[PDB]
Amino acid sequence: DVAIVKEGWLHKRGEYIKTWRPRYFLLKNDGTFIGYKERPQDPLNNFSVAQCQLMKTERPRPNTFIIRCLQWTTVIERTFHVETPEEREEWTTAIQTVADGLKKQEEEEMDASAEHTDMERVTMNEFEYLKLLGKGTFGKVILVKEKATGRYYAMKILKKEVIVAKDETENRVLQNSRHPFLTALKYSFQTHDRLCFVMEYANGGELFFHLSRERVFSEDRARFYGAEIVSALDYLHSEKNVVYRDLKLENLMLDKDGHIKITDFGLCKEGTPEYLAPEVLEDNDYGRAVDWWGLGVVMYEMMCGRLPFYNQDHEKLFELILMEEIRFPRTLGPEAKSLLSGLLKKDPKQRLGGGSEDAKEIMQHRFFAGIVWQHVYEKKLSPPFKPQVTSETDTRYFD
Amino acid sequence: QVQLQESGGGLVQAGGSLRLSCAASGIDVRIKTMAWYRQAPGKQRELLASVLVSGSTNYADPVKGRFTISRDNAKNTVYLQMNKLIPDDTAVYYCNTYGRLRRDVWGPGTQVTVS
Ligand SMILES: *Cc1ccc(CCNCc2ccc(-n3c(-c4cccnc4N)nc4ccc(-c5ccccc5)nc43)cc2)cc1O
Repeated sequence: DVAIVKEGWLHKRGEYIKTWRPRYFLLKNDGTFIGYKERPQDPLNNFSVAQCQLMKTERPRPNTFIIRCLQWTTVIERTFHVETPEEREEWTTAIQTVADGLKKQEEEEMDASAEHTDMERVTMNEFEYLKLLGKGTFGKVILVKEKATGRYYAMKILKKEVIVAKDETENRVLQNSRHPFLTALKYSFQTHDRLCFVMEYANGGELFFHLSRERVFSEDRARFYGAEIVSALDYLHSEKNVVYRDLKLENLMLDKDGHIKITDFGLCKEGTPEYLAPEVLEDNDYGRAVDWWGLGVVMYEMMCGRLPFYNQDHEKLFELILMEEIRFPRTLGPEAKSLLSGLLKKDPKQRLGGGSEDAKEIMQHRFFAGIVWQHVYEKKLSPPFKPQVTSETDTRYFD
Repeated sequence: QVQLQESGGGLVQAGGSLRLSCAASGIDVRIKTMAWYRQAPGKQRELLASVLVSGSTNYADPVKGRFTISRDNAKNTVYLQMNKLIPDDTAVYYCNTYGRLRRDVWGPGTQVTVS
């Protein structure tokens, strides 16, 4: 059993919309720090404060505090505000105290759980820089070539100081997910002032630009990609207890054989508004179901050739997402319609995958009948499209 | 002052013997896998011996039979007993727990030179 350590009202800055929203927050001794639209009447690692760095600031609002987290390879920040500096002090103190208690118990246990783990490869010059893939608040993602092997990777280069809080996340390659369609970490190293993550880069091209070229995917082809995405998100949800939050078509790549890769290239933005779930827009509470919304948008895009909700004006886009009922092309069939309307329920509690069953609900949906999920996981499904690359070093889809 | 402290070093003649002692101040060696290390003027730091919480011991090849790792829970101290010493054993010796090891935290070490 987990104990509420401290609870109360806080103003929370929106993570996409940047208004201030009063929310009722519980800090628990397992490290969870979670906000609610109302004091709940009765656990995702996304909400953990363990391993955080705590900042006190006075901009844009007085008495604000920032929790900053490295989650896998991405820096995440949550910003809060209270009325009085005395209140801020009690909150930051409770948060620190909970975390310290987590560190102190982890290290005692692992100190005894040590079995010739008491033993004592790569640097920047090993790599050729090729292409900026993204920039963000605290770093950048670049396409590199490993000079010794000719192999291509994405390298994520982050400012060491925003992550580490006077001490110091290097054996992370040992915590790799055992899932084929997630992006695996190959190396992680640090420089004097940077922390670098070298991760796989699929060379079968961007699904965004395969879909653009082809206009639409058949229901069978979208079934294939959807099944692979579902397998990966099921793994994240149930083996890692984390939500992705970032499912969009541009984050989907194909490997040389045609299997999905979900990318891990996100950097801090302190946008793609068309993929945001309604509860994320309203900064209501969110959990595993936000990923099933994204699945719904991505597969609507695959089978219909356009977004379920779009407007060039972001404000009417948000209203469409929040308010408008989904329309389908007339040539779409009823198993696809049922899946998509279920994944795009606006109420996360009514959405397919939004119950205790999580991904099993989707896995059991009519649209996926006949899919052998063990074969999906094992890459025994035969891809409907093989990209035009010779080996894992044919740069067809970059150059 | 939470810290690990090594002593017992000095000059020894090859084929000699020495007992190194690691005095823990603010830590409990009972609850922690303890280990011994050494580092020579150009080499990497070397895992030498570890004593599990159970008392199980294990050694790296260059040392088995010759050195013995021992925990003494009553004194909160660990020991390296070094016998049949070799010039290639000359180095600075450290003792550590798992947590301090991965955070690169070290006591002062003790120098052992043999020829
Ligand atoms: C503005 C804004 C808002 C919100 C976000 C969140 C973006 N997170 C993207 C994300 C989430 C999870 C992971 N992830 C993977 C993963 C996912 C997809 C593909 N490859 C891989 N490897 N694997 C893990 C393991 C652990 C964790 C983790 C999460 C939370 C806490 C602790 C650990 N996450 C992943 C990757 C990317 C971003 C933004 O900018």
